[PDB]
Amino acid sequence: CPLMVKVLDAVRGSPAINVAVHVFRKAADDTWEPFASGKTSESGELHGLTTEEEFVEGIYKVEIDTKSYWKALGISPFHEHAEVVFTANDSGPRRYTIAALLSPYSYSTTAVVTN
Amino acid sequence: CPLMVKVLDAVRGSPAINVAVHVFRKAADDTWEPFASGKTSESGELHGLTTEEEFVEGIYKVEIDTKSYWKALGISPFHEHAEVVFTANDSGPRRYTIAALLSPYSYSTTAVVTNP
Amino acid sequence: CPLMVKVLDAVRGSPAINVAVHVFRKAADDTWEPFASGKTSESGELHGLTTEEEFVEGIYKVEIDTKSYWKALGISPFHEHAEVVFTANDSGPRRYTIAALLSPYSYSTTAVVTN
Amino acid sequence: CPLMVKVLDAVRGSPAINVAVHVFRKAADDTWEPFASGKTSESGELHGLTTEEEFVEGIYKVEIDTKSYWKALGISPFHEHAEVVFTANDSGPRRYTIAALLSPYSYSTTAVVTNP
Repeated sequence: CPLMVKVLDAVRGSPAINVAVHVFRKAADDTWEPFASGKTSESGELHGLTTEEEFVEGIYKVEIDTKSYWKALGISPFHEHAEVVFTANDSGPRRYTIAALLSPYSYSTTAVVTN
Repeated sequence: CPLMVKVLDAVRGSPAINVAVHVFRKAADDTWEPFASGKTSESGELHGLTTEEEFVEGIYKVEIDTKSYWKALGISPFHEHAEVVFTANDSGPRRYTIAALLSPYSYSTTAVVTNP
Repeated sequence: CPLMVKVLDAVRGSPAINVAVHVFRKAADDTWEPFASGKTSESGELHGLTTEEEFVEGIYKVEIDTKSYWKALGISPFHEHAEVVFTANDSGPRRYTIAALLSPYSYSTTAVVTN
Repeated sequence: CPLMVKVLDAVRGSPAINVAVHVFRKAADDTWEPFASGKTSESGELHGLTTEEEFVEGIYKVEIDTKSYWKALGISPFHEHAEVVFTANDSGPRRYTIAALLSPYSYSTTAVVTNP
């Protein structure tokens, strides 16, 4: 589990369930190439995105499809998606958790990088 | 200018208007003494809380009444009020802006501190 | 586990470890009375604060001693503590997690209330 | 006035000054076309990005170069840049303020949208 994503809903105070998440890796020609994807669980978590073998150093983008989440709940959103762009560095610790807290016109994100 | 409060609404994408804000100062007997209060303008801002002379050093609590705000908007909130507790002016006068961003089950607050 | 607290550090991207947390309940004379307390674990979590028996409806305050956390790391903080004040309502779901994300001059908090 | 960006620093309690901001607009071929760019002032604000005439409807991305900011300050950051993607002006012109609050391993962004 080198990479995990956790998504929370600030309107209802709950995990954000069945949210699509796409991860991309920056290629040498500076295009974004698909890397991993999935949908959040009942707990707002998405596990099993990648393996240690596949998750090499580089620049990654995590796109969380927030507009589809809100629209389906009957709530008008502002963003198309939430995006988190970061460099994976082997020097530091080994497990990355990208967390996002969603509101219709705002979001917060953090990374927790542990060993 | 010594103390400003600015409140935004993350559900509607707007200033949070007519929000009640109370400021307290910790007294020597460790109780919270009322200091100043006001309600936010149409821009989500509250100025005129205090003057430099009245705003002495100590421990201040800024209580923003988020629950009344969300109830007026027709939305069920979790928190009773967002609170921000800080020591002010302990190395001389500063200008403080306390900003809050509100959602029904969450808030985010920051401070900008400047030296006149 | 009706009440859990989780604290994260936005400067280092890590759990906030050994942070003191005090919980109070509003008494009938509108004073705050001590209810529970503890220190966050290596994972930034504080479990076992209360039992279902003790955690009745009412107004609660969670005080997280952030100033002591930062000062010990050699980083100058703004707040005395982070405070979260909320009503526990039996109507809604049964487990409350209060999460806080700390920075030296800012913090974010959310509640996740699940069944 | 149609597009403003405002950036704050949660480590120092200050505006984030001289932060580079790039705006892109999604083209018909689904690539991101440069639209406007600037750097934040001493108040953490960036105005003058566009005019009402130039700011047509579509999908915009506001990329705030947080990594250069933290590196200048001497602090190790996680993110490459904070990104905010949104559809603008699809029901006529609006005024958008995009605010971001930065920490080394986290950021929080909101929007205030007003109808002139």
